[PDB]
Amino acid sequence: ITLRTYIFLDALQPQLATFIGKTARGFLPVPGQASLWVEIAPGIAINRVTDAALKATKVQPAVQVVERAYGLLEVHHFDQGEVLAAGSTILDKLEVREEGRLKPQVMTHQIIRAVEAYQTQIINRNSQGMMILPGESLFILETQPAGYAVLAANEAEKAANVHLVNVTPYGAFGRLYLAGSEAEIDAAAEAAEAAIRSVSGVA
Amino acid sequence: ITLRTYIFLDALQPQLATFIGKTARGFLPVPGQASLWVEIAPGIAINRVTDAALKATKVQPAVQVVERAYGLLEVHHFDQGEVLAAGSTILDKLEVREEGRLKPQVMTHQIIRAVEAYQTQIINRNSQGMMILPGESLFILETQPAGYAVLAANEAEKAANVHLVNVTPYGAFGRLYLAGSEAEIDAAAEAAEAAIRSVSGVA
Amino acid sequence: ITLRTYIFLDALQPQLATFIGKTARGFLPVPGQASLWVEIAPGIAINRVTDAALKATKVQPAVQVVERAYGLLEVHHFDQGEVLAAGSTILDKLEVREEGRLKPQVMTHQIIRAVEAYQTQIINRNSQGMMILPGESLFILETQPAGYAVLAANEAEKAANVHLVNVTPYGAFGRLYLAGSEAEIDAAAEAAEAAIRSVSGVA
Amino acid sequence: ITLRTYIFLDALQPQLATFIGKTARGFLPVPGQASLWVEIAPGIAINRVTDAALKATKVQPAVQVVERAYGLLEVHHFDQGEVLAAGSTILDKLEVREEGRLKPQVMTHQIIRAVEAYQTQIINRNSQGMMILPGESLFILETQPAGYAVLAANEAEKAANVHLVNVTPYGAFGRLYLAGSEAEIDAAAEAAEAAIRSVSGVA
Amino acid sequence: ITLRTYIFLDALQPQLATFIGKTARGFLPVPGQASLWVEIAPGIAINRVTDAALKATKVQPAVQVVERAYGLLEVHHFDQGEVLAAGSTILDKLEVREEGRLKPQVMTHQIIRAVEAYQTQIINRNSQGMMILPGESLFILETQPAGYAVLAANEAEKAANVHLVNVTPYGAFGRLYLAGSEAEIDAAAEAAEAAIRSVSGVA
Amino acid sequence: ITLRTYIFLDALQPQLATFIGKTARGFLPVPGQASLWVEIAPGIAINRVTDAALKATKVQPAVQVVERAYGLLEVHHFDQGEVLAAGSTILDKLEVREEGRLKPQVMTHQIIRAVEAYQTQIINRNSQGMMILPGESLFILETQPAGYAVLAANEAEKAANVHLVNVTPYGAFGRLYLAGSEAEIDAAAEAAEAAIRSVSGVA
Amino acid sequence: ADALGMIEVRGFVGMVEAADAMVKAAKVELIGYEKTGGGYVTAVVRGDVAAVKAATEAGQRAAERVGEVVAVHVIPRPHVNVDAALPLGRTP
Amino acid sequence: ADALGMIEVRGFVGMVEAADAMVKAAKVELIGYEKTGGGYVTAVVRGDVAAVKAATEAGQRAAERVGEVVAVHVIPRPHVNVDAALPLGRTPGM
Amino acid sequence: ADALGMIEVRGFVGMVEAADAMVKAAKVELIGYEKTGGGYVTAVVRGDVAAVKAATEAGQRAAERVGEVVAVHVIPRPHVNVDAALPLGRTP
Amino acid sequence: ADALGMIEVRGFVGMVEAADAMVKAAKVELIGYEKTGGGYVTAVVRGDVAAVKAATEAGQRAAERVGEVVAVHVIPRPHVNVDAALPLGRTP
Amino acid sequence: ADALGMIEVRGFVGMVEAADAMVKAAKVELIGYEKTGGGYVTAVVRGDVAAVKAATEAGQRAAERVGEVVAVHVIPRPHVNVDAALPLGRTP
Repeated sequence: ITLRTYIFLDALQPQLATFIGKTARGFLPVPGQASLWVEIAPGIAINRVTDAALKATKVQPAVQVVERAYGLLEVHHFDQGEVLAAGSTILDKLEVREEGRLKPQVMTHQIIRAVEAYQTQIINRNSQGMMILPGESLFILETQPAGYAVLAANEAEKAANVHLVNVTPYGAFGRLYLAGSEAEIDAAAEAAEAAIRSVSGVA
Repeated sequence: ITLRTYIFLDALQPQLATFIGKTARGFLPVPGQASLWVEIAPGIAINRVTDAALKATKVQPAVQVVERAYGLLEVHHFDQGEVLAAGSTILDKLEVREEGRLKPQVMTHQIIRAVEAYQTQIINRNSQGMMILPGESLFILETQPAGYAVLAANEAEKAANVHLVNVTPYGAFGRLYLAGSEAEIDAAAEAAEAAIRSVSGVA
Repeated sequence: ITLRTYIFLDALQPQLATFIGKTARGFLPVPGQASLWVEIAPGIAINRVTDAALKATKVQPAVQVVERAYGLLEVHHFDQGEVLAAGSTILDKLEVREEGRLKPQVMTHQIIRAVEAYQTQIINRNSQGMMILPGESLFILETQPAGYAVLAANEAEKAANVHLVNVTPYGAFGRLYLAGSEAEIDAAAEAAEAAIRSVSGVA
Repeated sequence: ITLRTYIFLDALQPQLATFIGKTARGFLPVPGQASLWVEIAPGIAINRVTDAALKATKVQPAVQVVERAYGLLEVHHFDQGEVLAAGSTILDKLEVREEGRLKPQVMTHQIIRAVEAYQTQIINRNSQGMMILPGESLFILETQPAGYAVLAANEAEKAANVHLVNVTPYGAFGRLYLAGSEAEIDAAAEAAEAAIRSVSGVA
Repeated sequence: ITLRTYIFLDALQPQLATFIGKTARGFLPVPGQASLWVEIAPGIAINRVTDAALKATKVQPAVQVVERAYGLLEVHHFDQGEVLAAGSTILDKLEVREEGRLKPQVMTHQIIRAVEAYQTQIINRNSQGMMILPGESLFILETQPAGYAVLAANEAEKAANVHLVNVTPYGAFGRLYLAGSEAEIDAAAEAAEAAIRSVSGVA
Repeated sequence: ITLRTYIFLDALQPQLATFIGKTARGFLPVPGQASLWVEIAPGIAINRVTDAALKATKVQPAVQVVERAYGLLEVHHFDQGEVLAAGSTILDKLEVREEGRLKPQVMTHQIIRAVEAYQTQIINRNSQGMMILPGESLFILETQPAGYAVLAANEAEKAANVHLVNVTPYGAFGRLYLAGSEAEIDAAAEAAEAAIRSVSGVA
Repeated sequence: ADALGMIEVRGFVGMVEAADAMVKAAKVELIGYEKTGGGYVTAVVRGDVAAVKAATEAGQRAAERVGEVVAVHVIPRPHVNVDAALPLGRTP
Repeated sequence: ADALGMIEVRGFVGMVEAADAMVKAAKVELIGYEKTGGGYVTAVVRGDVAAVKAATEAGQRAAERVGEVVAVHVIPRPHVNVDAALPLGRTPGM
Repeated sequence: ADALGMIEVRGFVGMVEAADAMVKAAKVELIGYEKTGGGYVTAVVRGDVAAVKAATEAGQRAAERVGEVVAVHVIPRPHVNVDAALPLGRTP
Repeated sequence: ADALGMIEVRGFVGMVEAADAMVKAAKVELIGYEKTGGGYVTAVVRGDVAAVKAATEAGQRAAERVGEVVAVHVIPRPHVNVDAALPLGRTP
Repeated sequence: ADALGMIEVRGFVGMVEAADAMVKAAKVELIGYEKTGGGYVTAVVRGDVAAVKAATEAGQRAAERVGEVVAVHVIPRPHVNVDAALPLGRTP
């Protein structure tokens, strides 16, 4: 089977576990733990991968879905060691080390300032998370593949005083929205975009 | 037809305009506009209540919801002048003096400080406004009839930078749920009770 | 506040645990774990009722549905003593005891042998448990109050090889739909009744 | 089972079959087919009425919804003669006859000339029949109990080429909403009112 | 960023705002105005595009979503001129002239007469617009990309006496269904297919 | 027009017509009939093709939708002859012989035994069919195109005592899940994986 | 006042397939057939103006596949005298 | 609204035979004629779209035997605002 | 006055199809038509500039199929004197 | 709000002929002019966006034939804060 | 106090689009304009510290397109004394 993402999440920041969980219908994570992230197609190979993880470890899975296209796997647990153990089986099931993952591409990231009172209420039609208050500012990102976004969403709020909008590790591309007062957004995006580049992988 | 509630908000606050807009299925509202909401019973009369109001003025029709028995139609427009004309157009046509409306009565009030992570998974997952994050405080207030909830939230949210997790003033009794830190929640719960306490009407 | 149902299950059977996951919106339960479900009215105390249980014990909130009057919250924990603590704390919370629960009475019972094709199409189309396949027998039973319904499923699947078509313990009266061959469904109605007949409480 | 409403339609008209077909989830009806629909209480007992009848005849089941109190059952078959067998058999199962039904009563009827555009945004957004276009007239009629609404819709479409916006004969009071020009809606509204007068029963 | 659609709708025919609106969960347009339509991948650049319009003009948007694939932009207003200013600004942000749009393709256009009573109910499962009465006729159209279709749907009713089925500015492809008596369908579809090629663009 | 799948289903095994139909919103099938399956792109020709069948035969369709991607056609009837008559017309609409369909691809076929209690309850989030009890076993298959799966899904249960989980004859890929005790899965998968290769087709 | 559609084939089979295809393509009434002898056979349909025109064109495509199609014609609003004297179904 | 069919002819004689053959063809109403000078004349018919379609082709084939036919056109739904100002037999008011 | 827009077509039909397509495309008022003799007739629409400029483009594109179109033009602001003497509706 | 067109010319005469050409080109209101010292002056017009867009690019092409035309720009909706503090003919 | 953002352009037109773009790009107040003579004109905006910095850069990028932009500067927290003696909108 082929490989797309391999993301190792350290210790999630609080407001993620909400949007992560309130969107999820599986073993919801909580703030302060650890979770793991690897993307593969078809969303059945995941289902086999989840066992090799679950049987060989003490973890708990939140994302196992096929609402977008094929499904994607994350498992969560408090002890970093156990998660790192869960990953260790998954790649070895595939017989590939970490650096075989695809280098991410950074498709569209731009910052939008003082959004008009209209556009706020309409974005929230996708109310997966928070709402863009009328007339603050917004940061939006696209990456290939899709799984990489949840990492970015983590390092953002972890690095600035931001309200989290909506996340897409699902789809053919990974798209992200962030909201809050102006100066923070630059501090978030500047940190976010930097999180994706520093990852090591193959073209 | 019995007119239950008719409370005019001086100016719809920044969050509610999104929150009201995040769930409505008609003409979306905008921030800063003054808005009057009228609650009446039976639900079959709402089609006539708005049709009289919509045909008489240039106001915008946002929501027309058919509940178990009663029907509510609320209109909003930035022009403060329309409120006196349209209200008299609706209120003088459907058996009601301003004081003739039902006076709201606070059914239940409870504040649960510092929600634990487990509650964060359960709390906002059934909400479409802002996400309830783990560790924050939540003060829950209810108004009877349901339409009266907007006066509770808009009065609280105006006075403090709090977060609106969910608000549904459709049904028999309206729910208003606000989230934030202890101090910001402290004054709001005080401001919410006094604002509900001064509401003129009947029983 | 009137305490309707509070039943701690010694061990949730293998089949029913899945049905909770097909319907839960929080932390999914797991097979073999003991679980207590507490339903009370009015529903506004449930956010506080769970907050009393979660802060006092290690229970997990699986399902919390806000109905017109009553509220249902379900707890699960592997330590039978730990589940009882949240239950003992919850039951003692309203200064109540064991006898405060609603006494069970068999509401409605009907055995329809050999489900017809016309009924088969409608049956599982309104169900989230196992699908009723054409030709199998279906027994539909109702319990009052609804919270006591969990004993019905746990009694059948452990004591008999039946198939659970649907079970919904939120609302006014609980619906229990089990499907299978003629013989296995026969014993369960006895096994479901004896647990329903022995359920202690008041009226 | 208390037999609330039972009116058998001689032959489903061309338009309604779509509206019934756009919402049914069972054995679908077709245009020109004869149909008998029986509404009884309690709604939990309806599962036996269809299940016994389906085992006795070749009729087709379009909709069977069990609510908190009322029950609705619809049968379809090209042969008009077959309908009398199951219905007389069904009434003989609930120990009832033709005169035992409840007589329908026309609750409210109102024609609002020139429907406004703002309501059309709210009107058709909550409707599953034809879309309400601006300028046409809309006739809304209500019957108590709800089941008698099916006679209203079948009456309107036959006499004029009018449009069925929504029809729900499940609930307390049935809604029949027809659209067209002012004159065409006028005659249609006339046909609906007389239907309440000819329904034999009690009050 | 790349461009797919650039269609400027002159003065919409009435019935669109319905299917437009029933599809829309934003600032619904109304019939007799002008509106704009822009679909681009990725559906985030749209969100930035929406400002340049909303900041520089007096408009109103209904569609901004990614329920289908990547996102879609529509803004609407009565005055042709004001909208035309919004569109021209959008491309200037992209730095592309008109002729950068892709030529439309006319893949499958066929006319279907006297649909069998069955197929009517099934299309109406897609109850996005009106219902194909049993035995009228139906037209089917395909174009790539998707945005071009609403042009056809407009130019359709604009040229014949038709009932509107369902339209796709959503998806990877633009698909069209129309309903009504025979001679109109021949007159409507013949107008649409001819409308599509006349667009100027690059392959 | 192009060709992808061509499946002629002989006489369906019981439990499918439930899951086939209860998943479907069309003319639900029943166990013991025959059905046909043909995939073509684009998913509008499906809509036209379905008539050519219905006009020239006595059949009935369950699947005619575009909720997933492009649409797919199945029609059902008890008499084997009528379906084989319908099939010959569909391909003849294309002026394409029998043997033009693509040979299938077999991407991922692996068997999983005694799944951990977690992974069971989460699969049922996709509750299209039966549930994988905690610690039974699971079979997962991928084939291209998607329509072939019900062929595979049939040949399985027809040959062993297995429970059907979830099916995708829709989409760009066909994925299948099965549930039951161990030896049956080995006996089922042995037939299923073998079911796909025996099909004859074009590169 | 109903329209009129006709199909004339030199083969009894051709007429049948021609007849069936029409009533399958539009709301048309098939009245009957007048066999003019010599293998020539004529199918007659009446109905709406457009439906016939669509039905007729749809019958020819079906009949041309299996028979010597001879003539296909459509009459929108025939005279009263025609229906009164000819076996065209709309006779009092 | 009622459909619209039009035949224009450089010659009064053509327009009549065009008019006659039309009303005899389908259920349409001949409402009048418009003289644009230069010998150009236009006949006007209203009725069902399907009827107009068949009538229009029946006039052209019938007028082409006589005088030169300038234009032959068919309008299913003419806009409401048109019927108010132009002399097309369906001008509202009384 | 409001802006202006005209099409003239040696052929009474071309004016109509043009006059139709213009009204359907924008919010303009069709005032009438002026016959100059010799088969030339001219349609006149009035309203906002953007409306006319869009209507006329649709009309010319619609008349080109069936007419010998002579001229197509748009006046955004006619001097007060014109409307007073020439008959373009907006004449006090 | 009421949109905006502007033309800034180093020299008086150019500004006038530009203005005169504008108000004659479409339906716009000439509200005044601004003298910025150093010879720079600017004409200001308000109206609907279709006129000004057609008006400005009509005035520029006529003033550029006289003097040094500095700039030409159009705002389809000045933020209400602009119309309030600046002399653009719409201060409340 | 509130921060301070200023834009100085050698063309009255340049200032307006520069001004308008700012108040459209951030929560800013446009106080007025101070004309130093010689065609040089300066737009003044005040508000939060960051809002200006995003607004100004949006004006510069917008003004450089149609005018001789001269200077762009931002003052985060000006002295109490400055607002008392200069006409910068925040005078007591």
